[PDB]
Amino acid sequence: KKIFKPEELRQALMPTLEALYRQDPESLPFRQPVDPQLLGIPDYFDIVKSPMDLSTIKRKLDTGQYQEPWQYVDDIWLMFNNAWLYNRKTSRVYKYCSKLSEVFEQEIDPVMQSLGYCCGRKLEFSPQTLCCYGLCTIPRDATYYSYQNRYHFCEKCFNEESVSLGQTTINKEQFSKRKNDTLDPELFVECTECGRKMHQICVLHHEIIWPAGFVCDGCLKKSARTRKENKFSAKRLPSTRLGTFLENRVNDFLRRQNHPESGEVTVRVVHASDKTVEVKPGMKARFVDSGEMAESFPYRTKALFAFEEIDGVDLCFFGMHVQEYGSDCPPPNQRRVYISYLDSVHFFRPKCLRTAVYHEILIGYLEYVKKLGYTTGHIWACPPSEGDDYIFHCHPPDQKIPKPKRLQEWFKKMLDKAVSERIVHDYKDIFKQATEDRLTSAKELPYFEGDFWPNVLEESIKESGGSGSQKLYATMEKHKEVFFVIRLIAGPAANSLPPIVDPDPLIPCDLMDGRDAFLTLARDKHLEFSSLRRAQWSTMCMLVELHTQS
Ligand SMILES: C/C=C/C(=O)SCCNC(=O)CCNC(=O)[C@@H](O)C(C)(C)COP(=O)(O)OP(=O)(O)OC[C@H]1O[C@@H](n2cnc3c(N)ncnc32)[C@H](O)[C@@H]1OP(=O)(O)O
Ligand SMILES: [Zn+2]
Ligand SMILES: [Zn+2]
Ligand SMILES: [Zn+2]
Ligand SMILES: [Zn+2]
Repeated sequence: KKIFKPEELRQALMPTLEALYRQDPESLPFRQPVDPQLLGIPDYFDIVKSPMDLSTIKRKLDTGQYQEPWQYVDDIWLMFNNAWLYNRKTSRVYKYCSKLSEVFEQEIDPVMQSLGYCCGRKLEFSPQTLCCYGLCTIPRDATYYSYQNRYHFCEKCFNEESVSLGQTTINKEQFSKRKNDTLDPELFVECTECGRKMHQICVLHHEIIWPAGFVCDGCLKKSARTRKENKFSAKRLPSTRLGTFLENRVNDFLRRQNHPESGEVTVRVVHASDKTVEVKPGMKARFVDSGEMAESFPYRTKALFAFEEIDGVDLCFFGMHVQEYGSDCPPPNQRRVYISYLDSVHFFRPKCLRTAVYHEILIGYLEYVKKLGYTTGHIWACPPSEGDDYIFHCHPPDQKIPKPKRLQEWFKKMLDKAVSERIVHDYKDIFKQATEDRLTSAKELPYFEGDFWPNVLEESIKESGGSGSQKLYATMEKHKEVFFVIRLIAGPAANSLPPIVDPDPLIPCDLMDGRDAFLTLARDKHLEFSSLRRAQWSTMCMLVELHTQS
């Protein structure tokens, strides 16, 4: 419907082109088509297959060759990328190009908005971090070697003449040499009325939620219409006793604070299933085969998430998975909870209450399981490894990751509040707790899925040639600050408790059975949590998936 008259485009866009022209000397290298012979650059057309320059763009603009402004934008960016491709990162033309692109970004955005568009930005997704086979990492722009887009090797790892994969043998000549410089553009959706192309993420159009098609805000307002209601919301996910309890605690806290521009928080439990952790081969040979320790321990895993409405749209800002070992579970795991992992995306409003809200969620959770008859909570204060994510794929680059001391103090501050509220009786590091329990053997340590202690015990038994317990106190002392043991129910009352009965039903949801599936989904579908807009999109997609798979 909306056809842009060539004078309309010229009038609107020419000032953005002049802005580049008037950059001296930066503009000069880009004003005329590259003559490779005259400049003395022979291989230019071996690399650059679609040459572009300011004159060519000016001409297309003067002669009405563009039907819509993104075509102008694409040519501008082609010119820039041609120069960034051909010239060295350290060169003159490269840095000049970079300067022009900055001028362009600033110029183009408000112009495109004047023409009825979401924005004028050039948007591309973050490059994924590439592993090796033999646990190292390949960074962005570093040359590397790959086979079947599956087996990749860092350049140093490669030069040492046939590779083993899995176990078949592949000559080095069969590998691709390439740079990790590939970035996927953001996708557009077309307004079904005016025909304008908008960033799908800018407008948050999801085809399942609005199957009749995308209609831009401009077109809606002209006829005083509004979008059909999004029924795939966080609020409409099924309620649980636990979720309700946590969200009530949070919102009651927020109401007491009465900070300006506070929003309601929604907490939902999205997975609950029964699982078992098996004792690993070292500990099994040592204690299971002689009948001193159970071969495996049953637990219930749960996943829960907190959401806030920001700018009218759902935003998932906190996630946590827990392991719950009930009253039927054998010692040493009986009546214990362990936090598998928690994660957050730092967009909560108001900022000044963010930490407080996370603490309320954790304190609430401890309070809840205490009420059910769980006696003891367990936390391993372990920051994610460099450039890894616990739950949310691709964090904002300006969200800092706490180092261990800061994270330890954060847990201590939470627990101190829990103690002052008479929820937590007390808490101790693992070394002090073992001392208090008069622990003598490794078989007496709680044994959790994915935890530090099962792995270090394997290593210890093998290193010592058969002892599980020799250096155990020394190992606990050495790592003590990182391991919290939290007494919810103390003393004689902990010995005569009734069975634990959880009133909430099981909740099958394969997507949220541990962290891996949602990380995989997010990676495969470009669901990043790296900016407010991308997190809002990713939340919207996550919620559709949660609503439709169940
Ligand atoms: C076995 C499994 C165990 C676990 O999962 S334990 C939990 C581990 N999880 C994670 O760490 C997941 C990712 N982290 C989170 O989501 C974590 O934030 C989190 C989920 C705590 C939440 O942390 P908070 O936002 O409540 O607090 P932080 O310590 O992250 O940040 C507070 C503060 O410290 C600053 N900070 C944080 N790190 C640093 C550094 N490094 N240097 C300097 N300053 C720093 C940060 O910028 C902030 O500054 P201001 O708001 O501007 O005052
Ligand atoms: Zn946009
Ligand atoms: Zn390597
Ligand atoms: Zn429209
Ligand atoms: Zn404030």
